[PDB]
Amino acid sequence: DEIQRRVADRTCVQEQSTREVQERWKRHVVPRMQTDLEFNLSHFKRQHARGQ
Amino acid sequence: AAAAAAAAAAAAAAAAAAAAAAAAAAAAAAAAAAAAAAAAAAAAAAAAAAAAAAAA
Amino acid sequence: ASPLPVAALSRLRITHRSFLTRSRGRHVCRSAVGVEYRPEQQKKVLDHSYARVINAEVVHGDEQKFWGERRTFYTQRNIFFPMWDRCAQALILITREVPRVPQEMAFRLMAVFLKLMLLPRLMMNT
Amino acid sequence: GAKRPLAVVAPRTMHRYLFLMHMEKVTITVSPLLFGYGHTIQKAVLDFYRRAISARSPFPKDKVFLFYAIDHITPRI
Amino acid sequence: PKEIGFYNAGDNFELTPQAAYRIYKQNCDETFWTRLHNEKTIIHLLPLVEQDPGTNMVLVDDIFRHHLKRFGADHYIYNAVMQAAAFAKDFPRCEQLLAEMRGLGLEPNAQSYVNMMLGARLTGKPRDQAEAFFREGIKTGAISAVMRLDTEFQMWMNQLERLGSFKAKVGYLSVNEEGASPMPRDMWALWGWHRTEAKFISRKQM
Amino acid sequence: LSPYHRDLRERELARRYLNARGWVKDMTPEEMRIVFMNYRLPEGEKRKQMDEAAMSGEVYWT
Amino acid sequence: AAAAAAAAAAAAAAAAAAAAAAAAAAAA
Amino acid sequence: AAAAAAAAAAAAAAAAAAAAAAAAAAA
Amino acid sequence: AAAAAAAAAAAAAAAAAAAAAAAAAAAA
Repeated sequence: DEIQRRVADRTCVQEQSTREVQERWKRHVVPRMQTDLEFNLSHFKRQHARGQ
Repeated sequence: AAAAAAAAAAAAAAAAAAAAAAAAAAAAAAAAAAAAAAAAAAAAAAAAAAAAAAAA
Repeated sequence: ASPLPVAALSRLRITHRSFLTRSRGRHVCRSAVGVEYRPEQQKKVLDHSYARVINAEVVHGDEQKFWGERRTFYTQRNIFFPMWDRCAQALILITREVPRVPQEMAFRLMAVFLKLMLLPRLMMNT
Repeated sequence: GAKRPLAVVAPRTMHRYLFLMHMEKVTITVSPLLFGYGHTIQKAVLDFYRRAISARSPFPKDKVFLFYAIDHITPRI
Repeated sequence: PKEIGFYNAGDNFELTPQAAYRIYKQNCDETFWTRLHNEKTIIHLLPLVEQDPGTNMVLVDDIFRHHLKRFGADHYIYNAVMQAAAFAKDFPRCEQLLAEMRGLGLEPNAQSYVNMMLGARLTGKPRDQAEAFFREGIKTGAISAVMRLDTEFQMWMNQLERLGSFKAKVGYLSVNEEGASPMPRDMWALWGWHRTEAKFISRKQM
Repeated sequence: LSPYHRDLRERELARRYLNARGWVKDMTPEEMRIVFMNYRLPEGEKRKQMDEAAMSGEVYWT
Repeated sequence: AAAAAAAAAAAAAAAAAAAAAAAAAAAA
Repeated sequence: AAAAAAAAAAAAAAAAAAAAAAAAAAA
Repeated sequence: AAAAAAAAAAAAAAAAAAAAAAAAAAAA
């Protein structure tokens, strides 16, 4: 517990934030987000390919 | 059990996998709701989705 | 009980490779654990022939300026932009709204009429 | 394919820069969907990239390819 | 007390099996208990496993199932139990395990192939079942061999037969004598060159 | 006060966690949004940020 | 049914093919 | 004729499809 | 579901054609 507490006190204050950002993402984004990302990436690929 | 070397997980340390909505879990559940609900609500939803198709 | 989702099993993989490494004369056991594309889809990544993985420079032109960007705004500290914001901008841009075509909305408007016109066609088929 | 056996001893130095040696390509794959704050392996790999494409890098800047992946890839070089 | 553990002939503190299993049984759900601690325990159980495979395997499966419900599935645990089965001389259990690895999406590690060569060997099965494991493992890109395959494989086999198991007539594991001491008979012993590098250090430094 | 960072639940107990160790205790939250703000940030965007309405408009759409 | 129709309108051609094939395979 | 349509608009997918299999089996 | 099918099975061909004409005129 000393080891992991000292390691945590080193690098762990961040995942506090990472959590609430993550759940902000799942609340305000994921519902209205697109279902298919592959067609999106295809779209981007042909769009960039067309010079547009 | 007195000496462990360095722990390593499936995801990264201190990095969370951010959610994304996939294919089946959305499509098939929408088809399931449309199924078991009614063809009246599916008709009105066909009218709102054709509203979004004409708007598009 | 799978660590990966059922869908990704045909694509992804979970690799664990453990190494003995030297630290100040001592030897520690550190492993690299990672989720990775399978060898076939990997060789398709290196070829740039793979969907589901997009080249970065089409997302925002010229990474070199994008990642190599250093803040010029009222500061002589030429420090690079933070990591979190570059990642955030990236995964914002990846996830943006593609303008879904009304023609697919027409194939789906035809797909909405499936049940009604199939029961109406099955009633008049006798 | 080896006509003659391998070597037994390797030289040891500190490599400050990535320089194109016998490599013809270097691919860096990151899913931006994997995300976090602070120092993480994500940050380390992307920093690898930042270093390779930087002004002082002897590496030719045309051969380094960054790839955003959709599903949850532990960043790999 | 000598039941719990002791400093063995090389002045090394080793835990006892049945001491280890109890420590496990108490600390399983503890927050500090990591997935490596499990496999460390499983390792500590191997001699028991081999000397009596019937009643000491059940413990291995307690650790197995428990680990599985605290951390869903891992390489650590599968490697470990499959090695346990390798000493317990159940081959079908090993192949079954490996299949379960691949089916779970776990990409079998270089140690999984060494576990398979070990099981293959000490279960008294012909060569070329182990050779196929080594070669398949080298195609996979887990094992990387520098020499031609035959001689490399000979090296692995010779390295296993030196190491032959706990019940055997010859091997490293076949030597049961342990200079048993409550305390290391020299406290300033070196792992290094200097007195700086000394083997025994404070617990707050360690 | 902004769509995401505006929550009364986690904000109040933050203020009281600060009041615990005796950080600024005389503050009405609305003057806390005043005394602490980017000082080298110009005027208009600062009164824009101090206001609920002009800051209510910016939200991640989809 | 509002968000179901919002999500229905966004489906791609391969996705609409998947949903029609799955709704036709599930029922009749 | 109106009651059958207003009953059909209350029907599910399993309902109109099992009525499809029943109308195909009967007639 | 069973009552609608039992009521539709007792109808004639002209009543089923009139119910199909009413289902084409109403629901369409």
